Amino acid sequence: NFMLTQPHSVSESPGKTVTISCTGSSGSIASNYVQWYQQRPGSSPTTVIYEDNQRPSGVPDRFSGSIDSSSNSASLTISGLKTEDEADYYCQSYDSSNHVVFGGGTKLTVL
Repeated sequence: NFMLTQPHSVSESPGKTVTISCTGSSGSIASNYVQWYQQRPGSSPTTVIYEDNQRPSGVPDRFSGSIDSSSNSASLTISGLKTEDEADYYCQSYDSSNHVVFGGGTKLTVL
């Protein structure tokens, strides 16, 4: 079996940071690359980070993905949060068979 576990819903006030933790149910989340996605209302999904190692040049650098082999979970650190964040987040991972995987997702609500 291979799946990810994240928060059902979370909120954060402006000025503060946003933390997205995605737990892997199977093996170390560091044995595979992890990607991040965001789903804005009425809009389509967009990749925020890639291979948890960096992000495409030109995309804002207010996001940061991190992988914890020890804790067997992933944790992204975001800076300068704003309503432009109010949206649904998505996590993805790869299995040994090099197969893309998806997580439950997370609803970020900004007030």
